[PDB]
Amino acid sequence: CNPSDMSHGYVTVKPRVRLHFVELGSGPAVCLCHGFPESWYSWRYQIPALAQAGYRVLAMDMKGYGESSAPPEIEEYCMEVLCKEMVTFLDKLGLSQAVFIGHDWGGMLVWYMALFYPERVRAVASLNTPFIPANPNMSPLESIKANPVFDYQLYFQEPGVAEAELEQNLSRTFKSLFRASDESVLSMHKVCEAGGLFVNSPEEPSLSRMVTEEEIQFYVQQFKKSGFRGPLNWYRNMERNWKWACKSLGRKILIPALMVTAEKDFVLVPQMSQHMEDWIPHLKRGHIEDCGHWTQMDKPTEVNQILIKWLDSD
Amino acid sequence: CNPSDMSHGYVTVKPRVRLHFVELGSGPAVCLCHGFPESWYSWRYQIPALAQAGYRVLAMDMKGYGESSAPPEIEEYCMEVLCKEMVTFLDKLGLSQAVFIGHDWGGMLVWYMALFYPERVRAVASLNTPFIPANPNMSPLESIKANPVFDYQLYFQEPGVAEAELEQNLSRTFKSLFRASDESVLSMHKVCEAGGLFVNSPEEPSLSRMVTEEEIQFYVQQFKKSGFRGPLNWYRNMERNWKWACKSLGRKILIPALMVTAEKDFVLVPQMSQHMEDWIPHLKRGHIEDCGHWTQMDKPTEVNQILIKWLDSD
Ligand SMILES: N#Cc1ccc(C(=O)N[C@H]2C[C@@H]2c2ccccc2)cc1
Ligand SMILES: N#Cc1ccc(C(=O)N[C@H]2C[C@@H]2c2ccccc2)cc1
Repeated sequence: CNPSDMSHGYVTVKPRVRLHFVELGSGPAVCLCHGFPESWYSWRYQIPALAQAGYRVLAMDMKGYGESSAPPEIEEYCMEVLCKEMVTFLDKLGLSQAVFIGHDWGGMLVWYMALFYPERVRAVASLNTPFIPANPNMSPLESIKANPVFDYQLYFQEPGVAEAELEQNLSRTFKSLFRASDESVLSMHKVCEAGGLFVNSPEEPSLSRMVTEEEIQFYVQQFKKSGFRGPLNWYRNMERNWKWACKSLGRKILIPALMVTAEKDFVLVPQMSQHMEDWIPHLKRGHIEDCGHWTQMDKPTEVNQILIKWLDSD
Repeated sequence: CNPSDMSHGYVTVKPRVRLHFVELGSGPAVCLCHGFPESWYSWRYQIPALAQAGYRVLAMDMKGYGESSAPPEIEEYCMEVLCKEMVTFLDKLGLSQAVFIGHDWGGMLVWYMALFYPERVRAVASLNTPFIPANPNMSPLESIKANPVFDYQLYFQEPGVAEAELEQNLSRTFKSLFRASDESVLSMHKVCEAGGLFVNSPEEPSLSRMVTEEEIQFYVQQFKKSGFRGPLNWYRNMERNWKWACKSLGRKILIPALMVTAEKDFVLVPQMSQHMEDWIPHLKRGHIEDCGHWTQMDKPTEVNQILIKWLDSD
């Protein structure tokens, strides 16, 4: 995928903040929302496929990333603020609605969009990220003690720490992260007592089967502008996000919905989604075998097929 | 229009040539192409109305203007090059077809788009500018010599001359130009003899009833970036344009088409369009009474009515 061959759009959603996106195709608007720590470019395989399938694709740089604004303040990346900005995005583009498709943190965003702004969301799809109604009893910090696979999230809390490690060597960062599950050089059991995320992983990791050197270098260039502060801030609003989700928990998602699970995502595990039909009875599903966290990159053909089928039906 | 309330798009059509556009709405793509010496902003009254009517509007800064590239070479602004660029624009955006609507020089462009690239043009509409097939006998230079109302065109030929006069005082330039026909302060009949287009006209023109100070100052700010060289270059390719037009070999335009005439446009007079049905069988027509050259600004309600009716039927 060549960026200069793409149409680049820019929408100021408030004085300090503009969102960049890439746009391809004609037809119903489909807004793609990437996760951490990614880019509009993580959708490179879906963009032309969806456009060819008859859709107008808007692939975002989410707030904090690429050519979009990345203010430093933690509170600029709470879900409530992020969602209101996506609604302003649609307004300024003159879109009454769009289909929203998200992955990872972008998947959490699209569920909140469907929940609090159903009038603006035609249909909702998430890759890897389940939708669980807020639990009125437990805080999100309490859920890390119950579920220890999210211990790296505690490491991500302290401003400056994860940033310094992830920005030290961008090429090594992206090569370490973007790998098939069987190629993985990272463990999520205890990270901050271990000293850091990369402490015991190769200084010059090999290039994963999933990615070329050229694709890795694109991410490198992108993260040179703002680095990891904005992206990491997405993790630093757990209590605010929890309190906002609580303001909804009575109401239901009534729009068409798709939950796509990845067999080998060891952080956002397929089973984390098991009882979603209890609160979304009309929920459709996709499941991808031999697929790690980096779904769109790991199994693009399978992602394309699942999304196009669902888009063309419900 | 508030420009910062708009989505701004950018497409690289050649390594060093970028086209800027404003985008609003969902539905079939409608590409608006302004004239001399104007802006995407000349479509300000049409953009929201067309979007509200169910269309996805892409209002261009044409090559040489605003935030689009403005290379200095005369040859970069021949109709053949400008048209091929607009096809590349469509390619990069992933648009198989768009409706093209032009005014003035943008009107000439959309006629050539419909003529040489009908497969990319869903339907074509021109404000003021007729389509008359190239005459293989008479040169464009000989035709300017016949009708004395195009003397300003000769004055526009030598590079540097008209630029220095139009750039001298941008505010006076736009206030002198953008006026209703009954308000006009300019000698279009004879310009080159006098030594100036504004030589006789008021040093401090009043504000036409058509425009506010705020609107005039927008054009002033746009023309600060690249000035008048690019815009004037559109006029400096008469022989090349004629040679390209002859390559059509008397082929017809077979797609849906609309010709809108303006009663009080004294440069692009309604009679200049009178025999157009002979080379465009199906041609539909609109006509606006009490309308001077600056059609979109002069009679925006009538323009909107005419265009929406035509779009919805054809
Ligand atoms: N709701 C929700 C939600 C969304 C996203 C994540 C998340 O953390 N994603 C993982 C892949 C990224 C990661 C982890 C560790 C190092 C580098 C990247 C956790 C919870
Ligand atoms: N085909 C064709 C074609 C297109 C455009 C024109 C043209 O000249 N437009 C006029 C309005 C602009 C103008 C003229 C003089 C001073 C300032 C602006 C003439 C022929």
